[PDB]
Amino acid sequence: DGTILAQKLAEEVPMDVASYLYTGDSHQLKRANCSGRYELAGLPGKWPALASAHPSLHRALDTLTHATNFLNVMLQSNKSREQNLQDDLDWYQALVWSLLEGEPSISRAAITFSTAPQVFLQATREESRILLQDSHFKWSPPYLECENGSYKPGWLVTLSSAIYGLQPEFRGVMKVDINLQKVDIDQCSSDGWFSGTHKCHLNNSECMPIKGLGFVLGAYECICKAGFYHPGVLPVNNFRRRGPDQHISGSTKDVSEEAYVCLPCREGCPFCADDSPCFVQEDKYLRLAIISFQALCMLLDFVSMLVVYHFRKAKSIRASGLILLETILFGSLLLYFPVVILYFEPSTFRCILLRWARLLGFATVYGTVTLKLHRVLKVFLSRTAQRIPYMTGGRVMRMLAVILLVVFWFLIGWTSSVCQNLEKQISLIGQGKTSDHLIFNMCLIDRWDYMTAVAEFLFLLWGVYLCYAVRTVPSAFHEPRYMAVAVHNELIISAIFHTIRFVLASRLQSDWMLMLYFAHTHLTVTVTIGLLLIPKFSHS
Amino acid sequence: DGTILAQKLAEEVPMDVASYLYTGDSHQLKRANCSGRYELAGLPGKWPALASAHPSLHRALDTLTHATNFLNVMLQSNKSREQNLQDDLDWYQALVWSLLEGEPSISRAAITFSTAPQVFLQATREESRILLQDDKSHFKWSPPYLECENGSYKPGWLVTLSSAIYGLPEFRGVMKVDINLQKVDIDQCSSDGWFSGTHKCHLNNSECMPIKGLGFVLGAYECICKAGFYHPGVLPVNNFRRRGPDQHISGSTKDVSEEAYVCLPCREGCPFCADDSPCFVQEDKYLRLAIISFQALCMLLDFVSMLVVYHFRKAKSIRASGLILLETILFGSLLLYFPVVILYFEPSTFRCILLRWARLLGFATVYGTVTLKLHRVLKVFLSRTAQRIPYMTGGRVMRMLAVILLVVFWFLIGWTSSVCQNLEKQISLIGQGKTSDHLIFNMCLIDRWDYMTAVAEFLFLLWGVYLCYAVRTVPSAFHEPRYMAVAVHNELIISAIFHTIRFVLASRLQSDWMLMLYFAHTHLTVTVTIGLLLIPKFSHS
Ligand SMILES: CCCCCCCC/C=C/CCCCCCCC(=O)OC[C@H](COP(=O)(O)OCCN)OC(=O)CCCCCCC/C=C/CCCCCCCC
Ligand SMILES: CC(C)CCC[C@@H](C)[C@@H]1CC[C@H]2[C@@H]3CC=C4C[C@@H](O)CC[C@]4(C)[C@H]3CC[C@@]21C
Ligand SMILES: CC(C)CCC[C@@H](C)[C@H]1CC[C@H]2[C@@H]3CC=C4C[C@@H](O)CC[C@]4(C)[C@H]3CC[C@]12C
Ligand SMILES: CC(C)CCC[C@@H](C)[C@H]1CC[C@H]2[C@@H]3CC=C4C[C@@H](O)CC[C@]4(C)[C@H]3CC[C@]12C
Ligand SMILES: CC(C)CCC[C@@H](C)[C@H]1CC[C@H]2[C@@H]3CC=C4C[C@@H](O)CC[C@]4(C)[C@H]3CC[C@]12C
Ligand SMILES: CC(C)CCC[C@@H](C)[C@H]1CC[C@H]2[C@@H]3CC=C4C[C@@H](O)CC[C@]4(C)[C@H]3CC[C@]12C
Ligand SMILES: CC(C)CCC[C@@H](C)[C@H]1CC[C@H]2[C@@H]3CC=C4C[C@@H](O)CC[C@]4(C)[C@H]3CC[C@]12C
Ligand SMILES: CC(C)CCC[C@@H](C)[C@H]1CC[C@H]2[C@@H]3CC=C4C[C@@H](O)CC[C@]4(C)[C@H]3CC[C@]12C
Ligand SMILES: CC(C)CCC[C@@H](C)[C@H]1CC[C@H]2[C@@H]3CC=C4C[C@@H](O)CC[C@]4(C)[C@H]3CC[C@]12C
Ligand SMILES: CC(C)CCC[C@@H](C)[C@H]1CC[C@H]2[C@@H]3CC=C4C[C@@H](O)CC[C@]4(C)[C@H]3CC[C@]12C
Ligand SMILES: CC(C)CCC[C@@H](C)[C@H]1CC[C@H]2[C@@H]3CC=C4C[C@@H](O)CC[C@]4(C)[C@H]3CC[C@]12C
Ligand SMILES: CC(C)CCC[C@@H](C)[C@H]1CC[C@H]2[C@@H]3CC=C4C[C@@H](O)CC[C@]4(C)[C@H]3CC[C@]12C
Ligand SMILES: CC(C)CCC[C@@H](C)[C@H]1CC[C@H]2[C@@H]3CC=C4C[C@@H](O)CC[C@]4(C)[C@H]3CC[C@]12C
Ligand SMILES: CC(C)CCC[C@@H](C)[C@H]1CC[C@H]2[C@@H]3CC=C4C[C@@H](O)CC[C@]4(C)[C@H]3CC[C@]12C
Ligand SMILES: CC(C)CCC[C@@H](C)[C@H]1CC[C@H]2[C@@H]3CC=C4C[C@@H](O)CC[C@]4(C)[C@H]3CC[C@]12C
Ligand SMILES: CC(C)CCC[C@@H](C)[C@H]1CC[C@H]2[C@@H]3CC=C4C[C@@H](O)CC[C@]4(C)[C@H]3CC[C@]12C
Ligand SMILES: CC(C)CCC[C@@H](C)[C@H]1CC[C@H]2[C@@H]3CC=C4C[C@@H](O)CC[C@]4(C)[C@H]3CC[C@]12C
Ligand SMILES: CC(C)CCC[C@@H](C)[C@H]1CC[C@H]2[C@H]3CC=C4C[C@@H](O)CC[C@]4(C)[C@H]3CC[C@]12C
Ligand SMILES: CC(C)CCC[C@@H](C)[C@H]1CC[C@H]2[C@H]3CC=C4C[C@@H](O)CC[C@]4(C)[C@H]3CC[C@]12C
Repeated sequence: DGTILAQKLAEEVPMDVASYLYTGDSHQLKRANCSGRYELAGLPGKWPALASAHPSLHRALDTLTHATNFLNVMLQSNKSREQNLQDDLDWYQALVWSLLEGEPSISRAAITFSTAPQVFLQATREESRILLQDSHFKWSPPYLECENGSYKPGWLVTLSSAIYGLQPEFRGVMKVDINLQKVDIDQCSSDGWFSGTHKCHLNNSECMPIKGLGFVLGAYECICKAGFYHPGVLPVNNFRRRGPDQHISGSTKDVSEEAYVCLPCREGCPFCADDSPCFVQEDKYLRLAIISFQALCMLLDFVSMLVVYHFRKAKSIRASGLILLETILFGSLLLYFPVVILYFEPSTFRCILLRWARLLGFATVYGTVTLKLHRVLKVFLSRTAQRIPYMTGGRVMRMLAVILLVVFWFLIGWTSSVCQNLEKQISLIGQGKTSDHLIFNMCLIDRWDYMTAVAEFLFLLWGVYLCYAVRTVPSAFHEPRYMAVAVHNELIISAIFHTIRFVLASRLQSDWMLMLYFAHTHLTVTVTIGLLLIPKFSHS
Repeated sequence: DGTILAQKLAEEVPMDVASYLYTGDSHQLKRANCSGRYELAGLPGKWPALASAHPSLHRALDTLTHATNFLNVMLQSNKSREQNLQDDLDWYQALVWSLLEGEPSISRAAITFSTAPQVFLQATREESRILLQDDKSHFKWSPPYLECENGSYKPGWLVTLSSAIYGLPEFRGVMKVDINLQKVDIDQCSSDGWFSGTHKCHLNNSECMPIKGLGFVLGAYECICKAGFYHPGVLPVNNFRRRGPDQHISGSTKDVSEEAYVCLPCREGCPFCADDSPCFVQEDKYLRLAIISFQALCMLLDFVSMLVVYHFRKAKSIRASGLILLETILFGSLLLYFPVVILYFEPSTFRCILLRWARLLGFATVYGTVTLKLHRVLKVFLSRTAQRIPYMTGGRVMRMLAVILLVVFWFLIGWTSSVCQNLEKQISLIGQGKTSDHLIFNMCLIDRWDYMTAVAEFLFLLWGVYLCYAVRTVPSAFHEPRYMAVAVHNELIISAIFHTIRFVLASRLQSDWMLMLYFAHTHLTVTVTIGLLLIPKFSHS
């Protein structure tokens, strides 16, 4: 409301808004009336003595105070004839002369002393003569000399006092014309004189709510109407920075007197450009040819669960067993959620579940392959001695529950110990640095990933020794020959992947960490269920 | 040097020091030729430029200067000679009346007007009657003035602001204005502004600030210096020094009030005040040694028992139990006797980590082969019922413990490397807590993995409990699997009770009550375990 009142008053007084914008103005054109009786004056009503426009105003009021006090003293003096003789009238000239020779900026001052006017006046400071014509420190609005045309003066005020006489009041006043030209024109904020507390072009109405900490003022807000002087305060035009966000500085359009959008240069970073900087564009033509192929090989794996169920009466599946063949086949679905979870975005619950699907999908697929490969050695070796008929799931799914109890215990402890530092430090989401000064959101390794990448390497060495003990064991379907490739293959292309994933942990873009999780799970997982399932229906 | 200057001049101007600290000393003050003539206030400056003595000092000067400028007009006025008429004199009287009424603070103000002295003096503010009795410029200054007469009287200090009149060779006169400062505070006595500007603060600052870091000896008033003028709302904060925990704390020990000294006290290890006791828990060394003198005796007996068992290696009782399998239990139990020797020692960062390497490696060694020995007898009994006999002594049971040991080592290596990686962010190991009496003692904290490595023991001992249940009718000649039955349940119960007591009452137990717990727990489960698997071997053949 305060800003718009000045806008209306600009056209409420013609040919004066140019005088506000340019302090010269009258130097170029001068043909008008005695304009400028009062414009905005004191937007908060009026300032008695406040707003501290320099110390000139206060000291002028003070000198007027203890200069009219002088006449207020020679009021109750007895036997005061006051003949107004030649010497007596020269008494009154001295005070008016002294009223000018103690202040930096001051203009004509006059006294009525109506007993017969006996009005005395003087000219401006340091150059004034004498000319005779023929309450409680009231104030006056800005002014401009009415004489003829407009001239330079610059809205001089007419602060005046009153004189009371004894016998009512004297019908006399004391005029002081303060020169207000070379005076700082407020600061367009921080409530003072004629620019009251907002009084500019949209500090916060356009650029502040969206752009936190706008700082549109600096030292002079929206630099406003002005017109008095150009002091050393350095009017800060378009000082709003506010860092980034929707509203930046405003160096796009709407600049000079008419100044408004200041809304641009906002994309992810404290910069000013298009969406070239950080938050690199995620290619959508490559992320839709992977998740759509990761879910076509996932539903082609759930369909294969029904097929073996329908073929459970065959001579090739009865030997392996229906319960030890779908434990492998169901645990390979948990190995297909390195990519569906890494695709969306890094998060806290979305990065804890990454470790719950890799450690439980490994103890189920490769934790029972080495158990039915351990059976083959122990059955032949001990039946060469004769007895101990071994059994199917119930003595091998009972030895697997122990493996799934040590790994299920670690996950509970690790999850509980990782959702505790969140009150102090969150390491589940980090940031990276590229060559071209670009940053992406990833998951940070917490030194519990180099040790669960050795437990997978030490557990697969037990399946390597068993592949040598069954090297000369006759078999009907050569199954121990396909369970030996699937262990020597998982062992090799999983140590290489972890080494690449650990060394190049911060130099891999988020779009390049799903072309490595997609070439891993399709060279170790898809060739494991392609070796344990294909030589069961055909090629018997 | 500045602080000492006040005490040095205290004797240079006697009878006035009591008038400084006690502004009311004037009324008894009776005689003396006069009173104060001068104070050496030149240490900060000749007189304070931009003085902090209100705006009264800077605004009372305006009344005199703008009256001198009024008088600085007719010095050159034509025909302004006259003969000092009665009307001319009344205007000058009006001048001085205006000067007196221009400021409440301004006292008697006088003008000379030497042509005939024509010197005028009036009474004080708000009550003033006129009285008539018979170079350098630019507003010179004067030192504080004490009215002479007899004694010192109430008004006290009066600054005599003076100027000069240059009439057309000067005028041989001065403008006299006296300002009263009995309502003016003496700066702060520690900023830079009146008699004690950043000085005259005896027995403070360097006394308690370098050793007592962040001394804050001021607060809001350091060393209330002169007084004598007034006691405004500044509220002189004498002895306001706190300094937090420094070698010199506050200073409320001795040498209080005026004569100040001895500000050094209440400092040992803690931000408290009194003696060393409040932040030092009791440490009964006669009890803390009565535990090690007993707990270290059991270690020597355990080690001697190893040689004793080795000597009787051909005994019928030990041949049927396994010499290689019996030494491992003793060695593991020896390794379970280091949660107390490490605890007794004050909690370091190397020692508070080794406390978990000895408990975990000593549990999987003692209660990791009792269960295997109990399992092998069940396997032998089941197999021998119908046709082959398939287990043997150390070598088939001894190398089945290697898997458990490997898992334990893997977990220990994983945890050790993950706890000495957070030290860059948080030690999270050496914490502290109170005993409900604001007496704190350092100890170790819980890493939240200790909660998990206490159900693992509980879940592992359930296998041994089931094995104990399975074997209850097998013929045993030496009752070997009957003594191991009690040794599993006893530990399973007391270890769980001790663990839950330690976890619940974790931050409310003193250091000496933690030793009494770690020592009582290790003698009801560990000493009894080797009291059942060892004693019925040499005796009761
Ligand atoms: C809190 C402290 C308490 C200590 C408790 C720790 C318990 C940890 C281990 C739990 C029990 C694990 C199995 C132990 C039971 C008995 C061992 C055993 O006999 O297995 C030997 C078994 C064959 O036995 P046989 O009698 O010949 O065959 C009979 C078949 N009918 O052979 C093996 O299992 C060899 C084991 C090597 C496997 C590879 C392990 C390599 C290291 C991995 C460490 C990882 C630990 C877990 C971390 C998981 C991280 C996700
Ligand atoms: C999901 C988690 C919490 C529960 C796991 C507990 C149960 C389901 C575990 C996991 C797999 C289970 C086995 C799966 C299949 C069989 C074959 C059946 O002929 C007898 C029971 C038996 C041998 C189960 C015994 C219990 C078992 C070992
Ligand atoms: C992932 C971890 C925690 C648990 C693993 C779950 C496993 C053990 C469960 C999940 C689904 C289960 C299968 C569900 C249905 C059938 C058909 C039935 O005629 C034989 C058992 C069989 C084939 C189950 C075997 C065990 C099984 C594969
Ligand atoms: C793949 C299947 C078998 C996984 C089994 C479900 C697991 C992953 C679920 C069960 C309970 C879950 C947790 C429950 C609560 C929290 C606290 C929250 O502030 C962060 C996530 C976190 C820590 C969850 C992580 C995922 C979680 C551990
Ligand atoms: C995945 C985790 C949480 C489950 C762990 C629990 C497993 C190991 C438990 C639950 C129920 C248990 C079975 C319950 C009953 C019997 C019959 C008896 O002959 C003892 C062994 C046997 C066959 C147990 C073997 C272990 C067992 C399968
Ligand atoms: C297969 C599923 C059902 C079993 C998994 C159960 C485990 C993962 C659950 C059971 C209770 C859970 C805890 C319950 C409460 C809290 C407090 C919270 O501030 C942080 C997570 C934490 C510490 C949870 C961590 C995960 C947790 C330990
Ligand atoms: C061989 C199989 C068991 C895989 C085991 C994983 C090993 C090789 C991994 C786990 C943690 C890895 C290290 C993690 C971080 C760094 C710092 C980097 O500036 C150089 C490589 C180096 C030093 C890695 C080397 C490879 C490493 C030691
Ligand atoms: C890191 C150091 C201390 C451990 C080195 C040996 C560790 C890694 C263990 C883990 C599993 C172990 C293998 C697991 C299984 C067997 C079965 C047995 O038929 C002979 C030993 C053999 C073939 C092991 C030899 C070494 C081995 C790989
Ligand atoms: C391209 C590679 C790196 C991806 C992984 C596939 C590897 C592990 C698989 C795919 C096909 C497999 C081969 C298929 C058939 C045979 C014939 C058999 O008598 C010996 C093993 C051998 C020779 C296999 C070795 C392993 C093998 C080469
Ligand atoms: C798609 C990417 C991940 C590669 C996957 C290739 C897999 C599915 C293919 C490539 C070569 C294939 C093998 C080639 C030869 C034979 C012999 C024949 O008796 C059928 C099974 C077997 C053993 C095949 C199993 C499946 C196999 C391993
Ligand atoms: C791995 C750590 C924590 C514990 C393992 C220590 C065990 C396995 C070692 C330590 C000292 C060893 C004993 C030292 C000396 C002898 C005497 C010899 O005539 C028979 C073997 C026997 C009795 C050893 C058996 C194994 C033993 C008990
Ligand atoms: C020395 C310490 C620090 C390392 C860990 C100790 C382990 C690895 C050692 C200590 C005693 C060793 C056993 C001592 C003797 C035998 C008998 C026979 O069956 C060969 C292996 C076997 C069973 C050893 C296996 C490894 C073993 C268990
Ligand atoms: C064999 C089983 C029990 C565990 C083996 C652990 C030993 C051999 C090795 C394997 C991987 C290794 C870690 C790999 C990477 C790092 C990060 C480096 O900045 C400090 C050392 C540290 C933390 C290594 C410590 C030693 C370590 C844990
Ligand atoms: C039984 C043997 C194999 C285990 C020996 C333990 C060794 C390998 C482990 C235990 C504690 C470990 C240290 C723990 C903490 C740190 C600080 C880290 O900033 C650098 C690595 C460093 C210095 C680790 C180095 C490896 C370390 C010394
Ligand atoms: C309060 C706490 C400490 C009680 C201690 C438990 C004691 C009293 C209990 C727990 C398990 C018990 C044993 C369990 C099984 C057997 C086998 C049986 O054929 C004779 C008794 C015997 C040997 C029991 C003796 C008493 C026993 C040792
Ligand atoms: C019997 C076995 C489980 C012994 C180990 C006890 C573990 C598993 C559990 C059982 C009950 C648990 C306590 C139950 C309640 C509380 C109060 C809470 O404000 C802090 C944790 C604390 C103190 C728990 C700490 C862990 C605790 C002691
Ligand atoms: C010192 C405190 C903790 C008390 C514990 C002392 C232990 C060592 C004592 C208390 C009771 C004792 C048992 C009491 C009776 C017998 C029966 C005897 O035929 C063989 C020894 C045996 C089995 C003792 C072994 C040692 C024993 C367990
Ligand atoms: C990772 C790169 C090198 C490709 C992976 C190829 C590896 C894993 C494959 C290719 C050929 C494979 C076979 C080579 C030799 C034999 C002997 C044969 O009687 C059974 C299969 C077995 C034991 C395979 C082991 C794994 C093997 C070496
Ligand atoms: C940390 C310690 C245990 C490391 C010692 C390394 C070597 C000596 C140990 C560690 C693990 C051990 C075992 C690995 C695998 C098996 C198969 C198991 O059915 C009987 C013991 C046996 C045959 C052990 C052989 C020796 C072994 C490889």
